[PDB]
Amino acid sequence: SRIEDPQIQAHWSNINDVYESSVKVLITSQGYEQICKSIQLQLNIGVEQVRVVHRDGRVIMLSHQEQELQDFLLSQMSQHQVHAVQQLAWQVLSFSNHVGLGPIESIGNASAITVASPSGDYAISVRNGPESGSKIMVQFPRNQCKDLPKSDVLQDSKWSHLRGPFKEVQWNKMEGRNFVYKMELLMSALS
Amino acid sequence: QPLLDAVLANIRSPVFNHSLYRTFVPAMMAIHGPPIVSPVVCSRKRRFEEDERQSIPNVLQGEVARLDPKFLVNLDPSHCSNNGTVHLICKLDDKDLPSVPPLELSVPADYPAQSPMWIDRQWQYDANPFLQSVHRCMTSRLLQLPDKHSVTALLNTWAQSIHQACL
Amino acid sequence: AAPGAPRPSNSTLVDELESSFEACFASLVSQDYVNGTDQEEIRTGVDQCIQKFLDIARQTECFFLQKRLQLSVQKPDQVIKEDVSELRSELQRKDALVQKHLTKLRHWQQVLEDINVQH
Amino acid sequence: GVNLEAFSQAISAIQALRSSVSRVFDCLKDGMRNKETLEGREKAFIANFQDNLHSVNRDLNELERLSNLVGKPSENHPLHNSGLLSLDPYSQLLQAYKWSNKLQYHAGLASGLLNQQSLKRSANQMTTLVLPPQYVDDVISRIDRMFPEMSIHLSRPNGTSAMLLVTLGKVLKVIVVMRSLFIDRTIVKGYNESVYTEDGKLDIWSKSSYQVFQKVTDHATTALLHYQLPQMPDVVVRSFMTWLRSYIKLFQAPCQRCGKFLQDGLPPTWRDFRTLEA
Amino acid sequence: QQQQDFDPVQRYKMLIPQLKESLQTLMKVAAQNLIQNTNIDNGQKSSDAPLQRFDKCLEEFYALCDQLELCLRLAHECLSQSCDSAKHSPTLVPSLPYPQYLAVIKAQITCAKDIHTALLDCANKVT
Amino acid sequence: SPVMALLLQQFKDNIQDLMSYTKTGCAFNKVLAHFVAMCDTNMPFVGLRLELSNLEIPHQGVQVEGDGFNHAIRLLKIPPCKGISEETQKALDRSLLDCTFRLQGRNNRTWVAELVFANCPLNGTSTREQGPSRHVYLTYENLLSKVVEMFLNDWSSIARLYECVLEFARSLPEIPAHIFSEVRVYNYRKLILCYGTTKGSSISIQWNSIHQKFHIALGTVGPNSGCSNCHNTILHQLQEMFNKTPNVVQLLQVLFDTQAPLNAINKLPTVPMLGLTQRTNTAYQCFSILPQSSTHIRLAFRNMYCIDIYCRSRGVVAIRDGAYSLFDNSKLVEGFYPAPGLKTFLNMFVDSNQDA
Amino acid sequence: ASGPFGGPQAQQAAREVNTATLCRIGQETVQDIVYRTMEIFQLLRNMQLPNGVTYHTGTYQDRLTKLQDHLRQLSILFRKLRLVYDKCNENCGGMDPIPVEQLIPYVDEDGSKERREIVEVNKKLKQKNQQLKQIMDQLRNLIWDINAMLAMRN
Repeated sequence: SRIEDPQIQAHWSNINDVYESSVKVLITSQGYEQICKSIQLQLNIGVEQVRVVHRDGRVIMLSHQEQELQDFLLSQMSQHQVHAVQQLAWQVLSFSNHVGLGPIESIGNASAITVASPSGDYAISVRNGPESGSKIMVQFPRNQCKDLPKSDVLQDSKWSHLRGPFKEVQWNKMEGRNFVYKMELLMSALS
Repeated sequence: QPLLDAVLANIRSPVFNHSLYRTFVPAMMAIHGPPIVSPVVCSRKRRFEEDERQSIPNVLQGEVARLDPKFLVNLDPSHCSNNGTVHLICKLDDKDLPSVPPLELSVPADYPAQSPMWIDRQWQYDANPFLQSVHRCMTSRLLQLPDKHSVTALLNTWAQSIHQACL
Repeated sequence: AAPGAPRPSNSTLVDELESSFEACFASLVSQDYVNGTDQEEIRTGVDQCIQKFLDIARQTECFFLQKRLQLSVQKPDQVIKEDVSELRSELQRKDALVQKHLTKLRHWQQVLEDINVQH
Repeated sequence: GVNLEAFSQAISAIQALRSSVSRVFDCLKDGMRNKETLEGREKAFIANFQDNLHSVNRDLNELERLSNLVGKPSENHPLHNSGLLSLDPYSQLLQAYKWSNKLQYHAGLASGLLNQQSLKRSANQMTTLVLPPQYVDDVISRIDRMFPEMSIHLSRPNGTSAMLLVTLGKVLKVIVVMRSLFIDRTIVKGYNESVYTEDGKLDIWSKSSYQVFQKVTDHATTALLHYQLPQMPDVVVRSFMTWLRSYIKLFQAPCQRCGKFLQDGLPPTWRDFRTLEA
Repeated sequence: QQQQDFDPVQRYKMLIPQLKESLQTLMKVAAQNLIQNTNIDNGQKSSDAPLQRFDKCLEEFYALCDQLELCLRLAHECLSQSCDSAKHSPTLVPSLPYPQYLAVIKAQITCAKDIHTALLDCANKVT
Repeated sequence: SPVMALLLQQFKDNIQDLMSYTKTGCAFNKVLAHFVAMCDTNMPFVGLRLELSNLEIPHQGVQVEGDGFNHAIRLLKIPPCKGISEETQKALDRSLLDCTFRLQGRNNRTWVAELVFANCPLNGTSTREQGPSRHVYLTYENLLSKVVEMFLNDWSSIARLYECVLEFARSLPEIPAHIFSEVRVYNYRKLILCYGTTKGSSISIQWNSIHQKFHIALGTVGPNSGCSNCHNTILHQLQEMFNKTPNVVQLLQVLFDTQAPLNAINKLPTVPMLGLTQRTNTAYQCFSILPQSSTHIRLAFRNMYCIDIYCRSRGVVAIRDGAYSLFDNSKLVEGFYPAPGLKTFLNMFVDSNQDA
Repeated sequence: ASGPFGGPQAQQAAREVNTATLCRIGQETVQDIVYRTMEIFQLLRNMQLPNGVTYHTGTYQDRLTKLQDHLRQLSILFRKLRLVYDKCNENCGGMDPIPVEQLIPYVDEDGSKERREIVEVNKKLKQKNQQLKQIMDQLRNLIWDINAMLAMRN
C-alpha cells in the first residue's frame, strides 16, 4: 500500500491468551519521531471481527479481507504530520479538519483529510486521500507575477499582504524522500 | 458609608473652582513633590492631512481585493467617481462558460444594497435559452439571499448560479 | 529605532545562539546578592528567553535546510553518495543484528540441548 | 498550613489602601478640563471613592485568615543566631535557601516551556529501551504504592513480562499485563467479575464484563497507547496511575445530564465529563 | 524597644479601627475646609471655626498606614522564612546536636557555592 | 423544542448521485460519508453567523480560494471600541487590513482568528522584519457553542496599545541612546527593555478584561544585570503611575532616574531577620524596604529610626528625616522613636565634597 | 579546516566533499544542542536539598559531578557549531545566489509551456530487504509458540 508513501511499523504482543490477543501498530512516519500522533491499538476476536481504537474508541466491526480504513488512517497521519512539522517550524492554527467542501468527491471509502499552514507572508495547503488526489499541495506568495491590478492600482499603498491567487504547488518531481520533506518548501520563507 | 465628605465636596459645582488648589497642593507637596512628571519631549499636533482622495472608505476595496483570481473586477466610465465609486464589471474566468458581467452599484458602507441592476438585461438575456436559464436561477437565488451583501454575497451567488447552469 | 525602515545590524546567526543561551541564565548565574523575596516576576523573563531561543533556533534550522536544498540542486552527486553510505551502514547494522540474533539462538539451543534429565 | 501565602496578597491589598487615597486626591488635584458631554466626571470622583470600600474588604479578608498556629515558634530558623560570636563573621545559607527555591521555581517555568520541544529527530544518533533488570518493576510498584488509599499488587505468574492488579474504593479493579517497562494491554471489570486472585485456578484473563466497563477499558488502552513517551517509563506509569485515580468518584455529570448512557468518562484532559462527546 | 508580643495578627486587627476613624476624621476636616473656603470666596464672614490644618492629620494617617505596612511586611518575611526553613531543614531545636546542625548548614552552603561556581564556569565557557 | 420549519432537502437531494459523476476518475459508500462529513463542518459556521448577526457585517458562507478547503468567515468594519475612539478610530481604520476566522482544535469546538495591520511604527527588528504586519493570532474555546465578547475585549486591548504606540512617536533627547533596544516587537502586547548598557528592565503592557487598569511587570533579562535587578519592590506602585497617564515616555524617564538608587538600596539584605532580635525574644528584621509612593522610599532598621531617602532630580537625590512630617517639633508620627543621634552630619560628611 | 574535532558522528568522514553530510551533521548538532538544553534543565529541576534526611553527603555529591560532564558535553557542541558554520560558508561553489523563489517554479510539475551507482545500491538494498523479510517470516510465525498452548502453560 505504501512504498514512497508513509510506511507502517509492526509490534505484536509478548503474551497471548488462549483465544484473544492484541496488536500495537503505529504510523511511524519516516525519519521523524515527533509525528507519533496516530498509534492505533486493535484486539483480535475469534468468532467476530477485530476491534480497534485509534484515539477516541472508534470501534467498528468488519470481515475477513476488508480493512481499507488503514488508508484513511494513513491520510489522517499525513495530515497530523503536517501539523507536527508546522509546530516544529510560524505555526498555523489547528483547522486541519477531517472533512470539508467535498473537493474531488473524495472517492476511496470515506478517505478525507486536508490541512493548511501559512508560516510567514505565504500560505500552504495540503490534502490527501485514497487515490482521490492523494498528493495535494498548494503554495502561493503575496506579490505575484500575474494578477488583477485594474481595480487595485487606483488604491495607493500597494498591498503585498493579502494572498489572492491559489497557484497550486504540484507536489511532483520534488526532492521528497518520504513526503515528510514538505518542511523544505516551508523553509522557503525567509533567509 | 463615610459619605459626609461627598455632598459637601459636590457643593463646589459652579465656575469659581480655584480654591481647591489652596486646599490640597501644599499637603500634596509634602508627600508628593515630583518635578519629573512628563519632562520628555512632548507637543500636541492635532492633524497633518486627512482624505481618501481615491475612493470610498477603504474597507470595500480591501476586502474585495482578497477574493479569488477566478473573478476579474474593473470599473466602467466613472459616473460616480468620488462619492459612489461603485459600479463593478466582473468576468468569470474558470472551468465554466462565460457570460455578461453584472452591474454591481452599491450604496454607502451600511450595505443595504442589492447592487446589481442589469443595465443590459433585456437584449443580452433574450439571446439564448441556456443563459436565460442562468439568469432565471441567478434571480431566484438572489431572492433567497436574506439581506444580501454586495461585498461577497453577490459575486459568490452569481458564481454558484453560473456553476448551477450545467443542470 | 522602531519606525525606521533600514535595519542597521549585522554579524548574527552564529554568535546569536551563544549570546541568547548564556544571557537568559543571568537570573541564575550572577555575582550579586539575591533579595530573598520574589514571585511571579522572574517567570516572564525566562519565558521570553526560551521564546527568542527557539526562534533563533528555527531560524538556524531554516537556514541549514535552505543550504542543503541549494547544494542538492547544485551538487546531486554528494546527496547520492550520502544516501549510498547511509544504505551501506543500514545494511551493515541489519547484518550485525541478524548475526547477534543467530548467535543468541545458537547459544539458547546449545545450553538446553539436554534439557531432559533422564529416562 | 500554607495559608500564610494568602497574607502576601493582603500585603498588596494594603498597598492599594495607600494608592487609593492618592488616586482620590490626584482626582481632586484638578477640575473639569472639558466635560462637554455630561457631569459624570464628578461621579468619576465618587468612583475613586468607591474603591476605598476595598479597604474595608481588607478587614474582611482576615475572617478567612488565621487558621491555626504551629508549635515551636520561630521555626528553628534563628537557632544559628544562638551561636557565639565565632559563628557570626552565616546568613549566606538562608540566601541560598531562597536561591535554591528560585532554582526550582525557575525550572518550574523552564521545564514547563520545555514542553514545546524541538527534537526534529530521535534516532540515527546512537538503546535497549526494554529495562534489563527485573528489579525496576518492583521499584515502579513501590513508587505507585507510595500513593495513599490506592493499593497495588502483582504476582507475574506468566513469566518475564509484568502482571499486576490494582483496586480502588469500588470493586472496579484493573488488571494490567504489560511488557518489562511500559504499560500496555490492560483490562478492567467490577464486583468480582474478574476475581483475578484465584480465578478458576489463578489470575485468569476472561476478557469480559457486563457491557459497562468495556468503554473504560478501551479508553485506558487508548491512554496507554498515547502516553508512551520515548523515555522515562516511570513518568509514563505515574501518569497512568494519575489517570486511573480520576475515576475514584464517578459522581459528577457535566455538559450533559446523567441519563445519556450507561456511564460517562473520558478524562485525558485531566477532567472527566459526559462520554460519547469527544 | 516595643515589646508587642511579636504577634502581628491581633496588632493589625486592633489597628484597623485607627485607620478607619482617621480616614473619617480627615474626610470630615477636608469637608470643613471646603465649606470654609466656599463661604470665603463668595459668601460672608460665616466660617469662624478653627479646625485642623489638614496637614498634620493627613500626614499622621500616612504614617500609621506606613507603620502597619512595615509590620505586615515583617510578618510576611517571618512566615516565608518559617515556610522555607520547614521545607528545606529538619527539626532540631532543643534530634541532632547543634554542632552537627552547623556542620550540615556549612556543607549545604559549600554545595550551593559549588553549584554556583559550576554554573558560572558554564556561562563563561558559553561566552 | 422540535421546530416545524421547512426542510425542503436543501442539499443536492437527490441529484447528489450526479455529483459522484462530476469526478475526474467496489462500494459506493464514498457518497454517504460526504453528507455525514459536510454537516460536521458546515452547521457550526452558520451558528457563528447568528452570533455575528448582532455586531456588524454578517458576511457568511465565503470560501477562501476554494483550494484552501476551509469555510471562510472574514470580518468587515470591526465595530468601534467604547474606549478612546474620538481620534484613535481613524488610525484603527487606516490600519485595518485583511482579517478572518477559521475553525481549530479537533475541529469540534475551537475558534481561531487571524489579523494583520498596516505599517506598524513599533515594528523594530529581530522578528523577521517585514513592511506589513506579519500576523496577529487569537484563539478561543467555549463550552456551549459567546466568543464575540472575548474577541471584542482583545480588540479593545490591542486598540489601547495601538493608541499608546501612536502616542510614542517622538524623539527623546538623550534616553534613546540607552544601538536602539525595542526588539520586543508588538504582536499583541508591547514590551521594552533598553537599560543597563544592553537589554534590561523588561516592561510589560497589556489589558486584562478582569478590570480596567493595565498590567506592568519588571523584567530580569540582561547578562550584566543583578541577581534579580528587577523593580518589583516598587513595580506595583509604578503601575498605578502609568494608570495615571499612558505616556510611556514618563515611565521610561522615571525608571531611568530611579534605577541606580533602588539598585543601591536593594543591595543591602532586607528579607532576612539577621538572627534573633537585638533586644529580646521578639522577632525583628534588619531592613524593611518601603514602597509607600512612586519615588519616595523610607527604609527602616530594627523597626525604628527609618530615614527617608529618595530621588526626584535628573542626577541627584535627597535625604530627610522620616519623623518630622512637615512639622519641626510640634508632634510626632505616632510610631518609631525620632531623631536618632545625628544623621544630617553623617550624610553631609560624604554627601558632596566637590559641590560648592 | 573543517574536520573531526570531536563530533559524535556515526560514519560521516567530514571531508572536502559531501557538503550535504556537513549540513545534515550541523542540523543534527543544533537539534541535539537544544535537546541537551532541555535535558540539563530537566536534571537541574529536581535538585533536592543537599542536606538529605538519610543521605548526608553521599548521593548528590556524585550526581552534581555528573552534571558537570553534561555541561562539558554541551560545551564542545558549541565548538562544533562553529566548525560546521565555517564549512557551510566555505564551499561556495556553483550558483552562489541560487534563488529559491525561482526554484519554486522549477519544483512545480509544469507551467503549461551518473545514477548507475544509485540504482546499484537501490537494488542491493531491495535484495537485502527481501532476504531480511524471508529470514523474518520463520521467527515471525513461530513467535507465539505458547499462545495456543496457554491452557497448560503454567
